[PDB]
Amino acid sequence: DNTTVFTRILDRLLDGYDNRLRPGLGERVTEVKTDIFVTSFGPVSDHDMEYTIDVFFRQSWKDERLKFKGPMTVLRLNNLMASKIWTPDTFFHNGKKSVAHNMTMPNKLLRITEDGTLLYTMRLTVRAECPMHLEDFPMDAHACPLKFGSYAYTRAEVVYEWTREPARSVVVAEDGSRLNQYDLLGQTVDSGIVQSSTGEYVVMTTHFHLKRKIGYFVIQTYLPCIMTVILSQVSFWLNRESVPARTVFGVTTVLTMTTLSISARNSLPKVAYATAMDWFIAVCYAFVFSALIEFATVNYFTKSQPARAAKIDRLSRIAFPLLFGIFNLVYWATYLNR
Amino acid sequence: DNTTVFTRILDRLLDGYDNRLRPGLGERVTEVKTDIFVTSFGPVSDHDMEYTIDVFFRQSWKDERLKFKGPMTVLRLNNLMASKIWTPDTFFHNGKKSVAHNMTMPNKLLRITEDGTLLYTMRLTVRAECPMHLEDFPMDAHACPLKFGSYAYTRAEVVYEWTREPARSVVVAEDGSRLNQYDLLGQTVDSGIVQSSTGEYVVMTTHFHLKRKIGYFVIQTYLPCIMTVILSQVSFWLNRESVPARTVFGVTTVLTMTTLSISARNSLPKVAYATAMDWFIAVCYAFVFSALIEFATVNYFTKSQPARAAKIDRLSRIAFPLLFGIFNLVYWATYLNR
Amino acid sequence: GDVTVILNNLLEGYDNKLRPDIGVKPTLIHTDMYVNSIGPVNAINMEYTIDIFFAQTWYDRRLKFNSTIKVLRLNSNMVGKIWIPDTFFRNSKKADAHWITTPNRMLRIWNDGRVLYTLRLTIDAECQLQLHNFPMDEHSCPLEFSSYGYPREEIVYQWKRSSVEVGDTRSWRLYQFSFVGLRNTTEVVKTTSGDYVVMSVYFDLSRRMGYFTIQTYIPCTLIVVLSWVSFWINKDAVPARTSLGITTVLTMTTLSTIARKSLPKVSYVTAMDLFVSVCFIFVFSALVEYGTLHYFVSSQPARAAKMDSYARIFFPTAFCLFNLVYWVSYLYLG
Amino acid sequence: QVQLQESGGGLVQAGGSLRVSCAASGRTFTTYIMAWFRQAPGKEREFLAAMDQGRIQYYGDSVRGRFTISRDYAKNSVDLQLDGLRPEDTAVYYCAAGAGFWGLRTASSYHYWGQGTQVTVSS
Amino acid sequence: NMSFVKETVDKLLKGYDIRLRPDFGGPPVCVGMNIDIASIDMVSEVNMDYTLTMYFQQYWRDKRLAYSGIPLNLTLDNRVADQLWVPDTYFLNDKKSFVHGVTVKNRMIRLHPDGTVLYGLRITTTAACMMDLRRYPLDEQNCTLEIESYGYTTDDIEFYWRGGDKAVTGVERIELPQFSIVEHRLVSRNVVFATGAYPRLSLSFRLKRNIGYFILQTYMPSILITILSWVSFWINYDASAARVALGITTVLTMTTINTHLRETLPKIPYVKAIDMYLMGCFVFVFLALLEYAFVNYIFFSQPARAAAIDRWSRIVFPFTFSLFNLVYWLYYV
Amino acid sequence: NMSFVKETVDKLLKGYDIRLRPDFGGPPVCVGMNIDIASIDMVSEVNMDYTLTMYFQQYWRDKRLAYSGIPLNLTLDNRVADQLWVPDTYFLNDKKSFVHGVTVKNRMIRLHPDGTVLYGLRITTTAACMMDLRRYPLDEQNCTLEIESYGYTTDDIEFYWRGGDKAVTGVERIELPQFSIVEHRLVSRNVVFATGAYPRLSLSFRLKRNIGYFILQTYMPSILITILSWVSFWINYDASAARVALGITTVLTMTTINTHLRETLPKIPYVKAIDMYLMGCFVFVFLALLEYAFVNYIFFSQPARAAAIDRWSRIVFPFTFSLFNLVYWLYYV
Ligand SMILES: *[C@@H]1O[C@H](CO)[C@@H](O[C@@H]2O[C@H](CO)[C@@H](O[C@@H]3O[C@H](CO[C@H]4O[C@H](CO[C@H]5O[C@H](CO)[C@@H](O)[C@H](O)[C@@H]5O[C@H]5O[C@H](CO)[C@@H](O)[C@H](O)[C@@H]5O)[C@@H](O)[C@H](O[C@H]5O[C@H](CO)[C@@H](O)[C@H](O)[C@@H]5O)[C@@H]4O)[C@@H](O)[C@H](O[C@H]4O[C@H](CO)[C@@H](O)[C@H](O)[C@@H]4O[C@@H]4O[C@H](CO)[C@@H](O)[C@H](O)[C@@H]4O[C@@H]4O[C@H](CO)[C@@H](O)[C@H](O)[C@@H]4O)[C@@H]3O)[C@H](O)[C@H]2NC(C)=O)[C@H](O)[C@H]1NC(C)=O
Ligand SMILES: CCCCCCCC/C=C/CCCCCCCC(=O)O[C@H](COC(=O)CCCCCCCCCCCCCCC)COP(=O)(O)OC[C@@H](O)CO
Ligand SMILES: *[C@@H]1O[C@H](CO)[C@@H](O[C@@H]2O[C@H](CO)[C@@H](O)[C@H](O)[C@H]2NC(C)=O)[C@H](O)[C@H]1NC(C)=O
Ligand SMILES: CC(C)CCC[C@@H](C)[C@H]1CC[C@H]2[C@@H]3CC=C4C[C@@H](O)CC[C@]4(C)[C@H]3CC[C@]12C
Repeated sequence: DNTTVFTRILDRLLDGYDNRLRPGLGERVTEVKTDIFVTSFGPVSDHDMEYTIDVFFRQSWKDERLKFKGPMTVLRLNNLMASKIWTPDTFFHNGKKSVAHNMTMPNKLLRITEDGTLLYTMRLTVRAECPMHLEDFPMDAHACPLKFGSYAYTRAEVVYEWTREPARSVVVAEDGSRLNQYDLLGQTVDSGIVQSSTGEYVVMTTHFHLKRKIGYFVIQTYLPCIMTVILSQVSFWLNRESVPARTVFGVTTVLTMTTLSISARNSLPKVAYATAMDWFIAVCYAFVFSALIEFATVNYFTKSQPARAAKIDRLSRIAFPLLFGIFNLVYWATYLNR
Repeated sequence: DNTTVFTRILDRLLDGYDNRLRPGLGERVTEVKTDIFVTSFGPVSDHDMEYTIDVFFRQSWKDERLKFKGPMTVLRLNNLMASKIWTPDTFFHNGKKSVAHNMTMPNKLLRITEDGTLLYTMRLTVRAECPMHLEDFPMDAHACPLKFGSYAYTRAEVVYEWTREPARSVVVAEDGSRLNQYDLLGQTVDSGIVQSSTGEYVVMTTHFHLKRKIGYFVIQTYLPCIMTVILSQVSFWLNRESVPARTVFGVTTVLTMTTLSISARNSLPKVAYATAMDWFIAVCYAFVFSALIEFATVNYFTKSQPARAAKIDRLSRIAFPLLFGIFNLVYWATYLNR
Repeated sequence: GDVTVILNNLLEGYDNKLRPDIGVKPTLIHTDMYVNSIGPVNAINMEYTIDIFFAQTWYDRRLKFNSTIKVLRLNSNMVGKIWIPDTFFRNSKKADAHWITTPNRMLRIWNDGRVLYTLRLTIDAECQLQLHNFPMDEHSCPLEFSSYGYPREEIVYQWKRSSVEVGDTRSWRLYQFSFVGLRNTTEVVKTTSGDYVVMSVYFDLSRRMGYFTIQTYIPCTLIVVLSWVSFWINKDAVPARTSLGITTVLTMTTLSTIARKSLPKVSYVTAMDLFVSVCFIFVFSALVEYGTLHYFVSSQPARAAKMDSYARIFFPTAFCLFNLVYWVSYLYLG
Repeated sequence: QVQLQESGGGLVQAGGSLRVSCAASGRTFTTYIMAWFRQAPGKEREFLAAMDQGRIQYYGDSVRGRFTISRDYAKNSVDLQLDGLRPEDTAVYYCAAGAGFWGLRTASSYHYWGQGTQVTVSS
Repeated sequence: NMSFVKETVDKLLKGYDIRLRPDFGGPPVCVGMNIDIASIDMVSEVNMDYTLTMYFQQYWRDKRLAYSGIPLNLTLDNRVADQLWVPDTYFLNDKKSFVHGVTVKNRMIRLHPDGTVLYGLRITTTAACMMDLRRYPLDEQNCTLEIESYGYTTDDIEFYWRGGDKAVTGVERIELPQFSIVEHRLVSRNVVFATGAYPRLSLSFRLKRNIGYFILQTYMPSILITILSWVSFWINYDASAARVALGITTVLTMTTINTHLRETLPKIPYVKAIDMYLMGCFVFVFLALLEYAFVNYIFFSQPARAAAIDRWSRIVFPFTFSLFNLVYWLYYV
Repeated sequence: NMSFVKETVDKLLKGYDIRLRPDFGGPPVCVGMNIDIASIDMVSEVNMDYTLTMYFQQYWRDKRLAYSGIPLNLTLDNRVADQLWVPDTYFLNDKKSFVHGVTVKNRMIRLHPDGTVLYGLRITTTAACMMDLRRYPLDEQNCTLEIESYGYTTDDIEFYWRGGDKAVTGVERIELPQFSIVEHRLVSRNVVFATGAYPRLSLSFRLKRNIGYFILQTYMPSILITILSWVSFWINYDASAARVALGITTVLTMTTINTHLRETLPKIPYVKAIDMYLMGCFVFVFLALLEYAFVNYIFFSQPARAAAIDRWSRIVFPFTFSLFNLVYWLYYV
């Protein structure tokens, strides 16, 4: 019996309500407050230059056609009431394939205050494009954006605003980080304007700033390559009588660098420019290939100009370790400072 | 203004029309003319033993409940009309998971003539099972079929016939070949009867004949194996006393075949028998071991019967090159014609 | 015209929310199943795909009509009007009916109320695989279906005389295994929302060992035998005898990498891994044997002479002894 | 070597259009953000406008509704239309390009920079 | 008879407002939940997720659906759910879930004479649980499943497990190829967002990895190669070809183990407990090879000092390696 | 005022017949298409397809939708598109396409006082284009996109690009990681099928692959190994240690290069240009290694002729390899 009063109120609002017209059509501009709660920041894929994010996307506007009076000032209604009224057609400009979860029911809420103000939130999983500049891989950083706005209403009809100060209108859950290798340092919230072939639209933007963590690549790639190079220079200290032994060092060391280079090539995303890792492998490849050449030269002069052959080995015991030490100083100081 | 005349015609035809009864129920048999236009013969997957195909599946039957009089003799109606009239429930017997395209609108058409004859086509992406026999791999030749017929109507209620002569009722577009490693040799069209527990049903068949292209295997597998066998027989020219040299050269060749043999079978589907590729590799194995066997026999006769060891080695320098050459001609001539 | 009148009369006042004989007696449902094919048996996901023409038959007093027409043969358009049992498959990871070009469904109603319902289904049933004996394993993959919301007092399933029918076995996509037979049972499962009658069908499968014999077993065994030629070659030919050993180890590692790629990853050690690992040991030990011998020439040359002679016997005897154990155990473990 | 050369500008009197253009060379800035910075004499360097790859236009709070930025991706260049110029607009205008790490309104986020172009408004 | 059953049901649906929860604008409604887990699988460290299949059931009371004169628990067809009010229960940490629909939508409705409704689904969910692989493969994960209402606050709906700690069943039958279920726990609490406070239920499992596989697959090969490296210390330095081959073989074998093992896991930044062992072992084989070169370099000038190094290496290296294992194994276990 | 617009809109849709195209049984209706490309990505050689995202607008006049008294361009909710007549435009070479539906279905409907209707959609279509990889990676691919009406012939509907060559916008902003869009072209023509003649608009891109990193990553390692294999010819056979090391390293390294690339490139029947060079380099480095083993076996017997072989081989290999390189490049460039 108590619900009968609320049944009349709901049936009174929807009577004569045409949901095909935005509020204040041809009279003013519909203002839509917006804020986002990031429940979890999903993994970032370098192979596809995309990322995933789950949001409690909230919207709020004013519709004078839904004013009422009753026992309760707020009508916490069901998500099926949303389809009966007008709602913004907000989409994501750089979204690739987003999902609006509807398990076990459509994840939407609708609340109508007594003065017509509406609150209409939903749970989304947006996968967005994020262009990446991988010149300084794996010591690189990015700023993945997230742009959303109206699809059919120009900026003279619908304008989007943040509910609070732009810094505090996007909140990230403390435990939501699902990033394996990246590290979310912070986010920036901004607003902008776009001008398509149909008109001018208001675009709300938010950039998430990510810096990759170098820990994995030091263990997998950098340290084994350095050990292999240091292993290569061991051949210089062996006495000249163990000629067959030095042959093993030259052949196996070169072959080892092939395995590391190929295995580390899989982690390299498909690009058309030389990354920072490629320079390190290319230089380390030269040192190993230089040792084999050096051993070839000494073995060539041996038993023909033995005095000259021993002179090469004395210098090689110093030149090779010194240059590889200098190269590390130049390589790391150049990239780590950026 | 004149659209009201056509609106009356459409509203009159569907007034009292019952879309649960086939045309001529209790009077005759509903004949469904059929023809297929293949726009793209999709990839063939040996591992799944399936293939993909895009078609313009055209059907045509007669319904006397849709006669009308009007200025136009043909009504090219929207595809939304097709959901309110009776249509054949044709399905594909060996179809795994077909797709009906829905972009940007349901890819269907419906045309009604003045005598009730209907035309009703659609665009599909059909995946069909194709049993294969890989005895003659990689020189095999498959015949992937395509069967379709009614589901809920036995042969005493619905019968399928080709729109034109059976040869010309299935047309393949010239640019409709997406096959990478096959050649479309032409299709064969036939019709038959399938009897199940529920009753007897009409089934229409369309076999597509395919022949594999051998270009990728002659370079990849046969040439490395042919060279290795030929390279193996050079040991007959060195000497008989160098036991360690000839043995090492002989055994290493066997290892070369083993590496080639396994590396040449990972492209094969995981069948449980021997293909024509393995037989050629099997023969090459016998030749390689034969060269080693001849050396072993020569070794034991070297100290006792040098004349016996002398004649055999000279003979084997001409015997095997002729023996292997004759085998290739017999092997190749057989399979190319078969 | 008359058929339209008959159909309208049947669906006049019919309430599809209520099962037949709701307050009288349980509904008896007879089922059939024709198996089109059995898809691949996935080792990684422990599942298999099956394609069937599921059939059901029951009675309904609300669908009785008197006319000269005996049987009404209808299309899928009438399925959403009459009451349909909510049969589901209890061990299905992902199943879906076929909808090209129309819903592949059948509905036939007799004049005494009997209803026949048939549809085509593709089911990814869940089957627990024991890959301990790979590639010489066997399985009995089940398929269980039962009513969802109706307990044993409302819906009772029952097989017919010809319960499960199979067409041409060789036409199936299943080529890694070989079909054996099928069994069908009927039991009652007690859950938190009543007791539900469950029907089961078991399919017995056996793997085909032919592929791995040619691919792996014959080559790996061949490699180990070839490594033994080093023994008969004179110990003085260091360039020769060493070259033979190095090539063998290089070749064996290549197969060990190739073989390990096709093996489905598990949390234990299969027979195939055991056989390849043992073969990789013997070829390496053959290289180790000469390496120790070359060192022992300077230190204990008298001890070195006996080392080569023992190798010609110890290696072939141990491998043959191990090989007989491997086959007897793994072909008669259980 | 990547260079950002500018043109346009000059002397204008109490408003009126004055278009300033910037052209890049040596690198394709299709995937970067090309902005515009104004540096009043001795005060500081101020953000004016920016445009990323998606043609999204950002503006400062003091030039909103007056200036207009418009890239030309084919020619790898960016323009900036000035309207209703004021005496307070007399400054040097700079051309920047970068990925906008830690925001796009911060000069520290633009690695590449232009030489500059003096713009003076008469009174 | 059946007409009376049909008449009673039609009366309930007539005048029913689906848009209003039971006791709208009054006392909060109570929903009891039972879960019967059918299978857990695809626990992947790559995606940090697990796949769960369950018979999700809800149990609340609506006074508008009360009927009298029919002493039975009506089990209506599942399509009647669209005409009734059901709770908007959602799983917070789900990524891709669906309700099975063969041969119909797996869903039940069972009204009771007092108005109680038993609504149950059959859901396959790919929930998300981040994993801490610092102690891998000796780790112990804890994957949960957050059950929460979406649109209704604690003033409207209240959750609680039905049957106490016996609400969730079927855990025992679960078999996981790599993990083993140790303990499951049930939690009921509230969560506060910017829109209000909402009820929440939490089902959590504690998974401990089966260490038996790695010991006989990775840890054992690492130890044997490391011990195989010390054999050079009992070989005369004049055999440079043999001693160098032993050292190189150990190093290359150690490298292959490191590369091959690192193609089955996500690109975590920290050093997993497995990586410490491989790095720890790689030093010993590298040092043993590096030690020989120093011996080989100097023994020409003075064999007396070089030979004593070999005898002293036969003790320092085995003692150092055993100490490392004592530190490493007791640091984690 | 607000009620006036509702009255005007409901006036139009009352009696509107969706089943009939505008000007049914009369002149064909002209439809103009604008495409605003958003991104092109994943140009897969293995699947012979590319992914395209765009804004797809269509313009046409419907006399039934003309309204008066409201001097504004009405922009109705996108759900009104289910009640109007829209062209059945499809893409012939499309494989898997969808219209984005977050947060709502991305769709636009605009009316004009004269009846002109703008109908926009956001589509991510995975079109198909076969590629001739014979000259890979020094090849150009001409990938297209087809637009055609399905159920309406040229007697009912007519297509035309809106704005001439300016109909398609946003091509320059595309930055493919591996390709480079040289040019795009617009074509309008008719297609004759068995059921009639249909209008067609064709948009085609010509992609030229970037060889900037293929030269560095592939050809230089092949050439350097090939040249490195020649150094063994100038080394005297008394220093045979170097020759063995050079011979073994080159072939094994070359073998690894040839195998690794095949596992990381699309698989096809024809012999790609990249395979010819790898096959050529592998043969040359194999003959050089085999050349040494020939001399080593024989130099003890006839050192006069054996040492003379290397003197000529210092010419044959550099001469033949240069000639082979000259033929290859002038045949594939
Ligand atoms: C969360 O959100 C998701 C969505 O994001 C949601 O999933 C959707 O759930 C709804 C139900 O809630 C689904 O809708 C139903 O779909 C039924 C069929 O589903 C299969 O087909 C789907 C595609 O449908 C096309 O094809 C069928 C025929 O095959 C056709 O009937 C449809 O109209 C439609 O055809 C259009 O489009 C095609 C191109 O696609 C065109 O060619 C064509 O011209 C036309 O334009 C397909 O999407 C489904 O796949 C999904 O599900 C499977 C598992 O089942 C999964 O594996 C997939 O991945 C995928 O997820 C599936 O293959 C359809 O039968 C239902 O329609 C019924 O019932 C309604 C309601 O009563 C009625 O209005 C309809 O007319 C129709 O009546 C039936 O039809 C029966 C057909 O067998 C027939 O037997 C009956 O007799 C009756 O027939 C008529 O009835 C009328 C009315 O009484 C009568 O007047 C007539 O005379 C006649 O008797 C319904 O549409 C939807 O498909 C789901 N979509 C997706 C993507 O999943 C999910 O549920 C949400 N979750 C929660 C918790 O809320
Ligand atoms: C088989 C392998 C065997 C290997 C054997 C190795 C033996 C020695 C033992 C080594 C242990 C290594 C353990 C590494 C754990 C991870 C450490 C890590 O990530 O440090 C980073 C910071 O380090 C660096 O910058 C250093 C990068 C590598 C430098 C290597 C220098 C080597 C120089 C050698 C020169 C030799 C010359 C002479 C040769 C004659 C922090 O990163 P997060 O905190 O994660 O991120 C947040 C940050 O970015 C900040 O904001
Ligand atoms: C409604 O839309 C029409 C078509 O876009 C607008 O007419 C165009 O207006 C622009 C801007 O003034 C002109 O450059 C074009 O030449 C006009 N074309 C035509 C065919 O009229 C019209 O201005 C819009 N109406 C409103 C109120 O915005
Ligand atoms: C002339 C003498 C000294 C030559 C001796 C060559 C020795 C050192 C070489 C030849 C073959 C080599 C092996 C070939 C293949 C593999 C598999 C790889 O995953 C680990 C290294 C390992 C196990 C190599 C270790 C080193 C090895 C044993």
